Amino acid sequence: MEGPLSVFGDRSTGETIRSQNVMAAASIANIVKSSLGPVGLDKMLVDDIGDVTITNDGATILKLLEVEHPAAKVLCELADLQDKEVGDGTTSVVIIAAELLKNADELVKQKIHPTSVISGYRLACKEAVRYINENLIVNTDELGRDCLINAAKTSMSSKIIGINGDFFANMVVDAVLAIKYTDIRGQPRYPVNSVNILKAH
Amino acid sequence: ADEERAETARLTSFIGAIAIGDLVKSTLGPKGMDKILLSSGRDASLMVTNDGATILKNIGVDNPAAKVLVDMS
Amino acid sequence: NTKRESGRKVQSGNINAAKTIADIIRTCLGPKSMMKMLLDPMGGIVMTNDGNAILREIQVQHPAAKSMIEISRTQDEEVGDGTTSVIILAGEMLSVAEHFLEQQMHPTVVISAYRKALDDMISTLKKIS
Amino acid sequence: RDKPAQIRFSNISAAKAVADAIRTSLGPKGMDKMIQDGKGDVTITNDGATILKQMQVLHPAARMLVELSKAQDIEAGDGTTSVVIIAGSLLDSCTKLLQKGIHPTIISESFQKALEKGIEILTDMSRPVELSDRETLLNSATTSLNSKVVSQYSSLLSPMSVNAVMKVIDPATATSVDLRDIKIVKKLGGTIDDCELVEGLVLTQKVSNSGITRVEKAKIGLIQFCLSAPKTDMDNQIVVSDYAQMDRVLREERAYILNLVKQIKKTGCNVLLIQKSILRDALSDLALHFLNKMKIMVIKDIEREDIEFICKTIGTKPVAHIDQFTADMLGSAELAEEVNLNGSGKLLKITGCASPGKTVTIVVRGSNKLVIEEAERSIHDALCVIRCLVKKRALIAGGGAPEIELALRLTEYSRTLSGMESYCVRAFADAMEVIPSTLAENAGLNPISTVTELRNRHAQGEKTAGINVRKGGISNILEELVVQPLLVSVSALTLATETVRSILKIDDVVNTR
Amino acid sequence: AGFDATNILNKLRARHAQGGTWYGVDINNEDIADNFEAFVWEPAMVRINALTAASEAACLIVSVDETIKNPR
Amino acid sequence: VLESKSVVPGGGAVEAALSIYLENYATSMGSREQLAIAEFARSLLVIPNTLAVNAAQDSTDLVAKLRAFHNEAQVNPERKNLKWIGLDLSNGKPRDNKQAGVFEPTIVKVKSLKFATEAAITILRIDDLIKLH
Repeated sequence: MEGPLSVFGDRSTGETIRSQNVMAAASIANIVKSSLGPVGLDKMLVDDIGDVTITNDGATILKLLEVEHPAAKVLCELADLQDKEVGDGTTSVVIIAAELLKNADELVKQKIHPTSVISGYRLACKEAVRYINENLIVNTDELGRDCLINAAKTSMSSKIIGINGDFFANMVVDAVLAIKYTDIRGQPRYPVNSVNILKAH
Repeated sequence: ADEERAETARLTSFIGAIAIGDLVKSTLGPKGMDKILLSSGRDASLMVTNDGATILKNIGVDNPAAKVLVDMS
Repeated sequence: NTKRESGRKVQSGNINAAKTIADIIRTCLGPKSMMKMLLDPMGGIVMTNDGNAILREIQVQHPAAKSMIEISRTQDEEVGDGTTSVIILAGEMLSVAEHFLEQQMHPTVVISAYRKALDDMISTLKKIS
Repeated sequence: RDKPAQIRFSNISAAKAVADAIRTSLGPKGMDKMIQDGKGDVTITNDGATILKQMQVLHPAARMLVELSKAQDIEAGDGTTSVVIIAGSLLDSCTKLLQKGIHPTIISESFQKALEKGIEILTDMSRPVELSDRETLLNSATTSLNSKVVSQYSSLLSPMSVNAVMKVIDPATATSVDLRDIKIVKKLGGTIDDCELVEGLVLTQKVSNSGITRVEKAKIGLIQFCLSAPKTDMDNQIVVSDYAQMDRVLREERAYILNLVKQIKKTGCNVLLIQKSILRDALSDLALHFLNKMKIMVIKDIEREDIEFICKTIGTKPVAHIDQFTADMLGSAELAEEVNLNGSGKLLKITGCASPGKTVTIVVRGSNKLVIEEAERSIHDALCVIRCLVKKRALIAGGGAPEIELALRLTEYSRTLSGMESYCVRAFADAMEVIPSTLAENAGLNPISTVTELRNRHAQGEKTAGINVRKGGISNILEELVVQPLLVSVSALTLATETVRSILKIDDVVNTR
Repeated sequence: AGFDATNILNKLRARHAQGGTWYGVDINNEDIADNFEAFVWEPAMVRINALTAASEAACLIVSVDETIKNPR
Repeated sequence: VLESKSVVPGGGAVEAALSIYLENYATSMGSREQLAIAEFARSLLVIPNTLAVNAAQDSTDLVAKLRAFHNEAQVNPERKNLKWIGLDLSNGKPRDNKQAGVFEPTIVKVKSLKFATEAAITILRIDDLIKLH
């Protein structure tokens, strides 16, 4: 809190209560900026003071946290909801969101119509999505340099534990194509957990 | 015992009766002001009053001069 | 609840906690030795050549202190010796590395230097075996 | 004394300041509340209407705001948040006039004169749609649905509302049709598609097991009697002190009841509905299972709502004990239906009931407890909008846009009125222009600039146009699908004018001891 | 002129992305429109001087951040 | 990739491209909408810069190399490199590997955009603020 405490439960009215909420929103996000990517960094969350967990996933971090504000509350749930969906986008989604909420209360307030101000944000995402659909320049594995062979090669070089993209590129091509169960969810797809991958020492 | 001395007794007698007085004076005569009685100490409600009976009884008397008058009236 | 403190601020707290443990045990290892005396909360004396013992009986802290207790326990189960050794290595490295390379500004490079020192160390130490 | 001056200034400060906070209405504005209570519970709120009814205050002046919303729902069922915000405008007027040296009794008088003129001008701008004509009713209902949460269940809902109100209706422009006749029941199961309008009376209750009358012919039961059986209300000389002796008393007790329920069925009962409050245990818990067998419906510990509707509409009156036989003062009936629908739900429908030429019931269905809630709010507002036309017809601008419009027409009428009261009303015209302004203000940062601008755009359009408040843009507001009933805005002014006036009237401190 | 300053600035950029014209804000009329066709005509040279002087003035201040003062 | 034919260099890379384009569009529209898109746009640029920091390649280095390849006549989606648009996220500096597994397709990246916007709509969605005793 800051401002008057004439009223309570996250009420202080005027400029102060808005200012309080956006800073808090930003603190969550900052944790997830350092944990962002496949380059993400380990954090230590102390859960009592006789327990610890080590995590580096964006949604997970936020779950253990103690929300105590409405801004806090909506933002963790947004991350967790995304975790339920795919569990990809989870580190990123928070970070973009922190900036957006602050900017927008200003612009929605500076209305000609509030439904129109929100619609501009929509108009930006509608172009974005359209673009995203139009693109086949990068991450095409079906019209790749070597189709699924090239896609796998570059993936194993990015996550290299020795010399990989060699023997290991060929594996990725085999496992998807070894399942002849089509799972029609929009175009034919294969499970990559119907495969048998074995360890041998 | 408590003794409230010669000036002071008369002062309590004047302010106490003046305050209760100003409640029933608005409704009295032709249309002017009314009372809308504000209840919070017994129970939390508002009451729409215009009769002097309601106004005077419902609010206690704890000023000793004030007691006598509300009973006679 | 949530507490937020960012960057190099958090990273000093780690040094502070680790080195204090590491120093006397750095003397206790070898064929010469020292004593880490506990003054107990109930009084009386307990004194060991092993730092984890004394941490366990009192004083646990959030960053390094809990990490030193947990790695050293795995160590006892494994070989059964060198419980003493771990804690010193962990604290001297974090002590000396962090400060000069943070002022310069490069945390993630330092993490990659630890690998290059792991790779070197295995090769050279095995030749002299 | 000094007790009248200071109370009026603070009470007006204290409602008005809360009304400033509260004014964030229409569209997405302000920042959410997660609320740590004064009793230590976590509560989350959204929607202006739902908050105001719920609001728990102890400041006498602020309580007026809570109850203002509730009266509005009962007459209009529209404009529940609206009526509070415009009341806060009238409070804004009251301070500025105290400084000028216009006495408080005078400011009360002026509210009446503000009301009298204002509502007449609302009726002038309004386009008078017919309250018995379906087409215009159908457009109007879309307006209210599309302004609420629904935008795709809206399709189903518009036509059911025009039909429902048609059943209760009375031809006049006088006050008729209520939600004391429109009965609103929830049912788990069905979907928003399957929602059903029964022109008679249907009651919401829970009926034991599934396997009961779903056919025609019924004598509707309104009983106020407990059974006579051994260890109930008839003599037994068998006194228990054993599990075995307990078993005998209960066996002979349940047995006699199996006979009894046949006399209940002889009557024609296929519906029986038990009283709310016992006279010992009422019909016993054993009786209810036996009744189920005869093919006769149950509900013990009946809600209050059912008791009021049955007696009024169907003429159904209490009847004598069964051993003494039923008195036959029961109403007419012809349907006992246990409504099951997608595997769930227990309900009573009464078709072929007698009526006074009123009383419809809509059944509200949804496959999940939240999905019922989504139908329920949306329909409530759609029923109510068509309702408002019968009570008093016509369409004016919606969203609270004619209170902004009314301001221009109304300043003129004050100046030519040339009273004591003129100054109070002129100052209120300028205060009604703040309502889109104040709404936006609180949300963000940079307040001043936008605030002045919205008043220019609405004013300049003249007496027939301004900014819309559901689309923005300066365009004709009187008919364009940004409409609400005449009833909603006249009712809102009326309620406001009374509650506010009361703050001015008091003098000196008052607190019952 | 009496407008919302942030709302206005954005409309002039639109006609500097739809023609590259002369759209700006008038105080010489108190409206928004082309200023060349409104005869709001002043030399190139006032603008030449004002840019170069504003940069020059600027570079000095951001460069100093170590100030040695003597109250002698 | 099999489910949705359409693909992008995912992570923050689609984002880095889109910043410039949604800005060209913001300007064009003008009025209140120019701000709406423009705040939306600058929020896209920041994520690959913050990611860079983590792998210690820094923000300054990242923006500098990347925005050059995008141009006003390289707004094209193509299907081959003539302007870069990807951004390997492990490397933390743009390369020319155009099928890495640090890219993620259209399916995740559309819902990333929608969820970041939603958070602004929702906190706003409230009408009325009260304290309950």
